[PDB]
Amino acid sequence: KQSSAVSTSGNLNGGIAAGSSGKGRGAKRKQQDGGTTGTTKKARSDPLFSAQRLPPHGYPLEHPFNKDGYRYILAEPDPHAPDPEKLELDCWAGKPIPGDLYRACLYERVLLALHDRAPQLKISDDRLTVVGEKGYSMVRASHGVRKGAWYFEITVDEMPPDTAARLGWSQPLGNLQAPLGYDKFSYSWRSKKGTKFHQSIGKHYSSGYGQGDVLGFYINLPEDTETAKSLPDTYKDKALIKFKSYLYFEEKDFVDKAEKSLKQTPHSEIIFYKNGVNQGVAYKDIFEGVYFPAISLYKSCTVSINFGPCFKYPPKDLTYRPMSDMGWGAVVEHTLADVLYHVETEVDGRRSPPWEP
DNA sequence: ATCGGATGTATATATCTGACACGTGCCTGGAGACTAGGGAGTAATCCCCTTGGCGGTTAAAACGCGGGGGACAGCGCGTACGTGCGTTTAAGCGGTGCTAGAGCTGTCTACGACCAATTGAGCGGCCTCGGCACCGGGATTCTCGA
Repeated sequence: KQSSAVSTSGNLNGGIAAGSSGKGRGAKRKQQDGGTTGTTKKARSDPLFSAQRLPPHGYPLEHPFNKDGYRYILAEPDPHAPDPEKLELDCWAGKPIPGDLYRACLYERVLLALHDRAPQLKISDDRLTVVGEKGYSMVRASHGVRKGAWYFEITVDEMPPDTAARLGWSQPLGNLQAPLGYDKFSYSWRSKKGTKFHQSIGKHYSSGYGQGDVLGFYINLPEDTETAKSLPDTYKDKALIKFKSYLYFEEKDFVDKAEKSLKQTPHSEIIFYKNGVNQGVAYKDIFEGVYFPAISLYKSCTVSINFGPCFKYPPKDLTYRPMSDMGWGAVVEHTLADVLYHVETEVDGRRSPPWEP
């Protein structure tokens, strides 16, 4: 309400368009020894310190979850995107590409991302179950599908009568306080009777659900060709912030789409299984945009997502991919995204192979 | 009110050990058994202190009633005291060495223990009377407004 000037918080200011290329002037270059963060190349220890795990569900206490179309991710220093070699005779040959950052994820495996949960959403990493207290809420996994066919599961550990979880997929723009299907960008199942919920509309084109159901979830979206028919460029936003005691990265998320025309992604579908037994097709009409597996809680619902290598009734398809596979695929993809952005800003020129892949 | 840095503190680790849990052979206090006396326990009696009540009095308590006096809150300053860092200093380890004095045993003896015979120092009880307590009144001195 003042002017096109300094950011809304004096805690950290990013370089405005008039202060272009202003890197986040957060912590000073003068660091303390510390000792705990003095890991070297000879030691074998994961620098991403996961919090203490507790059998009772807990809350991430100092994480400002996504809002206003503003995505929030973990940050690590990464003082140099590694390009160190011998001192070449030409002192103007190589570029260090000092991004001084990375999207390192606080996860041993592809799990339910804590960055995209509601403040009323509790997790227990003993089974990575998710639970709530009042009404409905939504959580999502770490990964997100953009093409191909894949598959995961949800295991339900507690379903009292006043406890009805919902399980399915949701694109970004999905308000994580809504019950996973209240908008047109989410398609789920209600875990009282198998009922497909989308646009808050319930449809009985489905089988029946059981209290101890280990439910399999198969979903096939077309390649990014039929998804976009154009450039699927991924120019990323990256902003450095130093929240109360830790460094984090902000990126710009998508905006609420007013899409009211139906253009289904070609040959995309969703299939639901009960313990591998085909519960049937859920949604053939699938809108564009990346999707991610999501779970909605009612009052005190206990469910958990699960990947493929520890499966119970897996499909024997050679094309579908477990949660972990697409997870590390997207992780490596965002690594290359950081690489390319630091290249763009740091070294003149860019170049990519024969487009098709 | 927050964050960053400094610093101080709780933790895991490793090993060293010397207290310490453990077991012995040997000692004597504890148990076991037996005898006596007599402290203690019971009971009937007496006394007599206490606990109870009753009526009259007022000094005392209840209660009220200003109101000056200080409890208290605040406010300035400043001096004395925490602090961190200097400095130097005896404190502690430890180990040595001598023995003065605890600390033990073996007498033997004076010394109460104890009992018995004796009684007069002392104690309950009974007059008694004089400092003492009370009272009334006069004179003295503190105190609160000039």
